[PDB]
Amino acid sequence: TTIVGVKFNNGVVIAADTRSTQGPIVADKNCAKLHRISPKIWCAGAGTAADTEAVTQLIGSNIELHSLYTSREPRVVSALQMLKQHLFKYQGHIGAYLIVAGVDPTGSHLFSIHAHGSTDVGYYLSLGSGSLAAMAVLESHWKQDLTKEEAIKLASDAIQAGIWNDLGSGSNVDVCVMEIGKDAEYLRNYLTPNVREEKQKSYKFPRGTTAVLKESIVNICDIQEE
Amino acid sequence: QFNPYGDNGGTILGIAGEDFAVLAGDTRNITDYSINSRYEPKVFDCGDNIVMSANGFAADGDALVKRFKNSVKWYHFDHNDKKLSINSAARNIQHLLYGKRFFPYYVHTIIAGLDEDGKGAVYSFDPVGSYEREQCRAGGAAASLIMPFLDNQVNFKNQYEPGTNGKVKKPLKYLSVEEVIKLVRDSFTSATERHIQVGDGLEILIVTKDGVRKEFYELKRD
Amino acid sequence: SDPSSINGGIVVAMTGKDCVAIACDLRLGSQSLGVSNKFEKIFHYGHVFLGITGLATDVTTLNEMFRYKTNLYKLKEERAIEPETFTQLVSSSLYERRFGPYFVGPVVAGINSKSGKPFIAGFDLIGCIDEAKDFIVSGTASDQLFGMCESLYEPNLEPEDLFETISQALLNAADRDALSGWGAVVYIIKKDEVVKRYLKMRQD
Amino acid sequence: MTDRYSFSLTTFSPSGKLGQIDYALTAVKQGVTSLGIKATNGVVIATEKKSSSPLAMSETLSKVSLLTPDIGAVYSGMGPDYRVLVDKSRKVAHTSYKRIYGEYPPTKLLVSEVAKIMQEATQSG
Amino acid sequence: MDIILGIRVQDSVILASSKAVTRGISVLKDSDDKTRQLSPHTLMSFAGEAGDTVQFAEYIQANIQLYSIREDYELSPQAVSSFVRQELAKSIRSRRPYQVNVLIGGYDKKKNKPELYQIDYLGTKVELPYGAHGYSGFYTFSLLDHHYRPDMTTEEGLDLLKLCVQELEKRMPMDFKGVIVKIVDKDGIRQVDDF
Amino acid sequence: MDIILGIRVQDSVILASSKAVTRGISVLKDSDDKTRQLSPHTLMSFAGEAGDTVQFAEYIQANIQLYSIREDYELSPQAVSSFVRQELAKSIRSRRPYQVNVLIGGYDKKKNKPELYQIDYLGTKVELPYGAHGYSGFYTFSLLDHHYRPDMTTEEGLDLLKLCVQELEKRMPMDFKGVIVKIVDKDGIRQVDDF
Amino acid sequence: TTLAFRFQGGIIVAVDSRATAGNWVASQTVKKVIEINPFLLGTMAGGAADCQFWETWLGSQCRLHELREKERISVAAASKILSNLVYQYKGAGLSMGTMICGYTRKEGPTIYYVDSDGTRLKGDIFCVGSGQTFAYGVLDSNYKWDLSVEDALYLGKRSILAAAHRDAYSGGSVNLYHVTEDGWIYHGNHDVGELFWKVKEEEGSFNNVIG
Amino acid sequence: TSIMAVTFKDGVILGADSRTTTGAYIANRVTDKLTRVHDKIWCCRSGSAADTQAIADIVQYHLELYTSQYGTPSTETAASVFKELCYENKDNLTAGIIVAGYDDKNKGEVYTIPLGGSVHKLPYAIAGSGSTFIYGYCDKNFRENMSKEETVDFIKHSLSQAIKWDGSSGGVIRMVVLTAAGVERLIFYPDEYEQL
Amino acid sequence: TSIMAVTFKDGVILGADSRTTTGAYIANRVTDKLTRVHDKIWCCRSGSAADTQAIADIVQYHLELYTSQYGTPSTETAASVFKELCYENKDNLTAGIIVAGYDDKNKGEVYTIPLGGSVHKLPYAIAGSGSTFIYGYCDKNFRENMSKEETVDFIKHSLSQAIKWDGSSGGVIRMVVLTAAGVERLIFYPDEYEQL
Amino acid sequence: TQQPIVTGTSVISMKYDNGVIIAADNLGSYGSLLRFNGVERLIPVGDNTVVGISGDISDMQHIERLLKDLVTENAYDNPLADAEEALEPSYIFEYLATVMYQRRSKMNPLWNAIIVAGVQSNGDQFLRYVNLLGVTYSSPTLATGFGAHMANPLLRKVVDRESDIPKTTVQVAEEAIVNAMRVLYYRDARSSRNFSLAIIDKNTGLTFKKNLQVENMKWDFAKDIKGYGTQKI
Ligand SMILES: [Mg+2]
Ligand SMILES: [Mg+2]
Ligand SMILES: [Mg+2]
Ligand SMILES: [Mg+2]
Ligand SMILES: [Mg+2]
Repeated sequence: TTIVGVKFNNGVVIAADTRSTQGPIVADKNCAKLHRISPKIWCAGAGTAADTEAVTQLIGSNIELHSLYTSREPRVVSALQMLKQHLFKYQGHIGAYLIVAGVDPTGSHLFSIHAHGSTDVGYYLSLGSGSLAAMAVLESHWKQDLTKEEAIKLASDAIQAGIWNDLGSGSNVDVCVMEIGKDAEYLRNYLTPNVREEKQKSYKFPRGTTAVLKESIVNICDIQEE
Repeated sequence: QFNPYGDNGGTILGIAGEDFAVLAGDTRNITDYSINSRYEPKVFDCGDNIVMSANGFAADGDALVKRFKNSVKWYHFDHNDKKLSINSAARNIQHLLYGKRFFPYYVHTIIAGLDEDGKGAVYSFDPVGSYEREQCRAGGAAASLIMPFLDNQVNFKNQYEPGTNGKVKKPLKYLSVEEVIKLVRDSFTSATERHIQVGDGLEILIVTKDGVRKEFYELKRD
Repeated sequence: SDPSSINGGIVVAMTGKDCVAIACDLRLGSQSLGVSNKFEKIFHYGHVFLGITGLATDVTTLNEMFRYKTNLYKLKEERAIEPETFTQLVSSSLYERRFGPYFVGPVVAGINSKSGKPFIAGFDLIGCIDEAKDFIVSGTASDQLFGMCESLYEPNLEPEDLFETISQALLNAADRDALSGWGAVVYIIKKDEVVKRYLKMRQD
Repeated sequence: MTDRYSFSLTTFSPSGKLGQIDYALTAVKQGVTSLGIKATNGVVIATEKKSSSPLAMSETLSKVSLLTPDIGAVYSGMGPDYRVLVDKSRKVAHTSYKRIYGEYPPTKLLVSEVAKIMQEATQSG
Repeated sequence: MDIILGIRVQDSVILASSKAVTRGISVLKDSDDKTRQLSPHTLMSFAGEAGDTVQFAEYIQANIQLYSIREDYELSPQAVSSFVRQELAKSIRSRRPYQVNVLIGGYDKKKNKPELYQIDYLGTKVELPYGAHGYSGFYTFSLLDHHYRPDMTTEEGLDLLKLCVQELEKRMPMDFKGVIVKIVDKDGIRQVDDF
Repeated sequence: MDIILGIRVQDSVILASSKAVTRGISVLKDSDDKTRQLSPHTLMSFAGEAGDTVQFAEYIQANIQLYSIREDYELSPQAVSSFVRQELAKSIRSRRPYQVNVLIGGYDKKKNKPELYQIDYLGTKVELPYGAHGYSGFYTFSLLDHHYRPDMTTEEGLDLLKLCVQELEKRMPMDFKGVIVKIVDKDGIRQVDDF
Repeated sequence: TTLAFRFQGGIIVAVDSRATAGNWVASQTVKKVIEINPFLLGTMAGGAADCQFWETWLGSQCRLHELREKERISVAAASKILSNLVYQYKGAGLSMGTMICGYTRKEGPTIYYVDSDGTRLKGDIFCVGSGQTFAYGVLDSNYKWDLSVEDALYLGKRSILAAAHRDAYSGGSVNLYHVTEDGWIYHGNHDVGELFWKVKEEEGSFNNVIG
Repeated sequence: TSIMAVTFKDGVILGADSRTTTGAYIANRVTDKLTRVHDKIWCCRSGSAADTQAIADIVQYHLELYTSQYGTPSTETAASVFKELCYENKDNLTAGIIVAGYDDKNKGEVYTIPLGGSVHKLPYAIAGSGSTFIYGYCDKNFRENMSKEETVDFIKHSLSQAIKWDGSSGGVIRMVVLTAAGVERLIFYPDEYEQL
Repeated sequence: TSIMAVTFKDGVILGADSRTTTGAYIANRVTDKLTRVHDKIWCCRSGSAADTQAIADIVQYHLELYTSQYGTPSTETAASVFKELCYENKDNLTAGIIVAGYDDKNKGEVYTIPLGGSVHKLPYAIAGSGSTFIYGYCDKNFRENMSKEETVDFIKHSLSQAIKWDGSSGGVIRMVVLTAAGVERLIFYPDEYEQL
Repeated sequence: TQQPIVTGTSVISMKYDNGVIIAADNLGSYGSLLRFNGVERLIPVGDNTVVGISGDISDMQHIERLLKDLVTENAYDNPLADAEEALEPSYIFEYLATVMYQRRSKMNPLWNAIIVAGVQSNGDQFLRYVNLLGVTYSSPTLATGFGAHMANPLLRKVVDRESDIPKTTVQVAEEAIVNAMRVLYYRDARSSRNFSLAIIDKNTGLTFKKNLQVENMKWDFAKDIKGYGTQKI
């Protein structure tokens, strides 16, 4: 997994690769790792995948209830504070490692959070097995006062470094852009540098190839009338 | 504590045809989640129309191949330039491997060539030297992804003649070198998609009575 | 010792044109010992199909649990649960046992009765949803299944071509796994008919 | 302390009336009028914002409330009782449905949960 | 304890259970009956950890007898076996699990069929024509796979059983001191007292 | 392996040894002879670790046969037992020790007496009227302590032995498949082929 | 699963053909009978390499014996050369369970079970491997000294089939051999998949299995 | 980690490096280890980042609630709340905290709370892995009642040496000055402090 | 243990504390850790007392035999013999040795040989458990080409701080001065160095 | 079997159109203590080869003495020692690889990772890696330790495959290498600012640069970073 977050002029961008693995095996070639805590607060997770999803949904749910209760749009510091207190309580047993990015009435924000419950602030971050490849790129090209276009470019280049150099990362680049005073734009499959080449041969079988003992119609309907 | 072994990934595939043999392997070399090299050749021409690959721990693999090539050279010196037949090479490699029975070469070895009647031959070895002649053998990381495919598409296992519903097996037709290469490439393309240690390049060595030819193909690099 | 490979077994699901298939072996063993050749690992709740591999006691327990929950769902909602909704229910139910989990690899297959879209999904033992379009695999021969499926699969197969593809994927995968085989079932699922076929295979 | 009112405060009278429920309905009768109309392609709900004093900023008092993105509520009777029911209704839409099924509940089922909460206040201690 | 076998023939279920009880170094008993009658047409044999086997079996028996009195009705073997399975599945995630394996042989008076259920300590349930627990299946299943027919008589079932016990007595290292055999059919439960 | 017993009566030594050979899960053999003739009037039975038992016994036999040829003389049972003890004492501080326990039954033609020596794998030697190795003594010694007399006949010795083997067959958990019995007296060594 | 038994007509040797690494079936076409020479057979169980390497080495020692002594080596002596060799390595981690099978003038048909912990046993029936208990059941209840060569071959084939069916780690195909005084005779490779259905129909066994 | 706090004539100054490591990887090179628990009561954190952030947030909560009820808390009081958390949860925490604050009655004060949850009032304190290398330097160069500029130099020179020798310490040197005048943040970059 | 060696204009000076401990017990409070391997080649020892005494005695033997055959050995040569012993026997030794010597061509030289048996030529070196606390101090206060008296003070002040903080270090401060003039032993007592 | 005591971190290298570049910092760490600051870890062998070594420093000094003895021995009875029979990079590498694998096979490794950089007689670039296990491989870019994770990704953007080598100049290559050394200084806790760099060119020969420093460091943004989440002042 490679995930990055990059602050720019008037907002923040996050990106992720799309390979999910089971050990050394690729289970899903086009996983969507960019999750929504709230409309303008997005995050991406490394570590135990069920924990990152579960913890995202739980805090996303409580954030929505909080927002309804207070009649205010959700803040990134609230997502952060609730995540870290939940994770700290479980002493690292919930293996959630997240980059959290968003905009709110207070401004644009970028945070990382570690499974034991520590958090960090920054202008650019990376996470996952490809985090060192990505950070090499971010440390080479990042500057103060990036434009939106430069930030999307930098973030996706950082993911590409993970895709090509980290075996844990692969396939496509997903991006989400959160500019102040605008809707967040989720760019699914923003880059597509890994189409499977056409195979040499069709493996479609002649019908009747497979040996069969019994056929029956399965009753998927409920109890019939009359 | 010092671990004298490592794992360098890689996958290899040997198929024996009627009058040819192919030995293929990806060219990627890895440790853990890093790529060491996108092109580090793994299948070698060992002389006397024999090709060899020793997959797993690369230091042991290189040591073995390098000892075997040496054994071919000394066979020539000691036996008046007599050509080393594939069966004799196989037996010799067993002794190289078993000589380190209590500190094994951590590799899965495959050799390919022609037997003494000009028929294609593939031999497969375990790390400590048990071996057998086989028609078809994948080795290394993606072996478990590739073998069942080959069972189905070379030996036609579980394929019956349409209309006979399970009474007549699909007959084992004889494969050309062009057909075998297609299966090899599709095998490595699938393995590349589904196994993180397989990619970058495919290098195939084809053995015939005319000698050893080399083919190379790009694989996805992620 | 490893609970998810004591009993053995495999499940695979695939999407085609206006259809889905889900298949499983029939073996139940205690390690090397084959115990039963009639242990079906695919269950259905209305028109949603659930395959479960792993520890057999948990396979049984989870089927009984989802039958329970989908029955109460139906009484309250006054309609059968859909594949997307069921998938979330499976995920929730598994994660609720985060620190004492069921040792299973579930697979969901079905067609949304409103939109007509074919749907499949897979999970790890702790609820993480794998939502591939093409195919989902699970069990002790999952590596072999990924191999077969990756090479044999192409998109938009008609129901009776999909049958041959998934059958061959399961059969040849099972034959390279000691703890899988001893028979097999294949469900072909369309929007209004579902057909179930038992396959003939080697019994070793 | 400890709540030592563990007995019902609503009980059947000799004629079969549940006094407290009738009296609750009487409080609703005094309430400001609210209504709803169902159309083929939508529903409308409306009420009067009767402000207590002109110094009150009446937009800060919401009589019509979002419960889920597709469900809304209006009331007649005691405003404070309504406000806490809305808080509970929003929460139960999540705890007993969205966290289980990954989607918001259908209208009738959320109504069913709100109704259950109100029923329990009619029998609990 | 050790060996428990079951076989379902045409019209009855036969359960065979070893008699030995061993406390480490000595054989304490050579006449132990490793079974409980759960209802007039349902029998359960059991094997596993000392103490837990009998505690579990008697607890199940008490519950089925209670159901029978409350409803004035005998539960089907299938229903009894599902109840037993749930209890073992419940126990495997307990503080200290019942380590007990069982066979349930019953005659279903409604369907007029004998039924044999095999349940291990994890709560793994299977309905079988013949079954065993532990190492017993390793020695006997190849004989049963060979000779078994679904239409056998009770006597043919017993003869196939003698052949199974003889193979166990030949190849098993432990002396289990023979078996007690019981038959479950439409008339209830009886013991075969010469084996 | 498992049970080896010995008893010295008036004019002979009787050695009884179990027949079973077990490789973990299966009984591979039920007719194994766990003994070697070291000389015409000396017999050694043995039990312990697989492979080592027979290797040790045959090595001892080879050495005694060599001595017999070199000197044209048969070593006394006492001398043979001391040689055997030294070899086992030597082995216990080796790189990989012989884990082998033995009984040596011999008739001394010079003193006209039967003699029984018990030697364990450490090289612990004792001359006894009756002896055993492993757990065999735990079941049999109380019977031998009760009934044994130094003036018993060979037949009385065999009857006391039957009583010992019967107690073992009752209380021991392992099925050792009966015993092979051999008698050592002034006329040499013979096997009792009905026990 | 491997077995060998003595009978009136010599020795039957029957083996399955599966090799596994964990749950992964590495091969369905392994040769578990190693042809030591034209008169001697050895079976492969435990370590494949250990069995292969040392039993072909055994063939070399047998050949040298017959050059130096101008006489066929006895099965007793051949088995003891192997058992003494593996005993030298005891503790080092050799893994081997084998039947050394032969038929000579002086001995008749003879089988020795040889083991990596140094055990050497002469016997009439042996069964070794992960499915050994299943093979023993069929074998014990049908064995007779007076079996015809044809029925002996079948019994051996049927015993391996029983193991291949029940034991997860046994299967593939059955290899058969008949050992006579004039040498061993190969009796073919028999796919267990095809064999199982054929035996089910003709014999009426495996009623539990739907076919 | 290299952290320190030094009392001087007008109050107290806290100092820290900005490096946090995961093994040999620098996970963050611009960390802020100087945290506010009240207007003029700050702390430096060392040990588990999760533990010290959790503790700091809880103390900030306690002091905010203290302030609401009883007015401005003393530095001693802040240290006592830290201590309570560190001492009662010593089995589950890896926290080394220095508490520094300014009063008008008491002036600058420094309390160190090491691993076991003991408390020690000191004229100055040093902690973190990098502190081991400057015990000699700090002992020889610290005087009481230094000026603001002398104190800034003492801290800069001290942490410069800690950073030089300790691989776990590095980045920028951050400082927080606490006086009657208010609260001043300082930052010093590698090119300044490396060549001292 | 606290040991150091410092080159200055006229040669080199070695310094050491005098404490050796068995756990918390001071087994010897007046140890001599400065050992002669040749007339003007000395070493300071740290690590296992058995190992470093054994090594030192073997090196003294090699250099005595070197001298007999080839004349006076260089300081580099002495360090090379130490290195050979420490490197080839790294599995069985726990030795940290500083080698200091005086030549007329080369003047004062200092070589440190840490645990693994590597060699490093330095203007000055510090080692032993107590050395950790004076890395900052020594780095800030060492100059090249100091006088004898400045060097004696530098060593005295340095080891004074090491002794103050390290429980394993203590007792008297011993020094050995190596110049063209000859060999001078110095000793400084607690009452002198404690109040620096 | 041992454990490394005094260690050196990354060595990084790449091929360009006429030669190879290799670089390594001047630090010798003692665990987390940055003990020794003037350690040279690039050792030139003759005028056509540079061997860069990471890992255990005592073992590096031993390898250093083996290479220096190689040159001595090759010149014995060799009138063409400074011409056709001089040491090639390929000879020096194979010798080291032989020693490394032998040592691991005696369960007594030289605890190092080694990159041999040079130019062969025929002008061909030589770049190959060997480590404590005896594992060897070649690539247009090579790096050890941390460098493998952070430098390779950057260097591979310049030279991604064999065909990129003729297109890459010594100036683009050197600048990529120097940038990678800056990134490692930012992100590796066992790195130092000071480093050595060596260029072996088939025309200009061996250039060996000592006492280079990482420069143009971006730290300014640090001033705006406050707290770890909610904090303000
Ligand atoms: Mg990748
Ligand atoms: Mg099988
Ligand atoms: Mg004794
Ligand atoms: Mg021999
Ligand atoms: Mg002291």
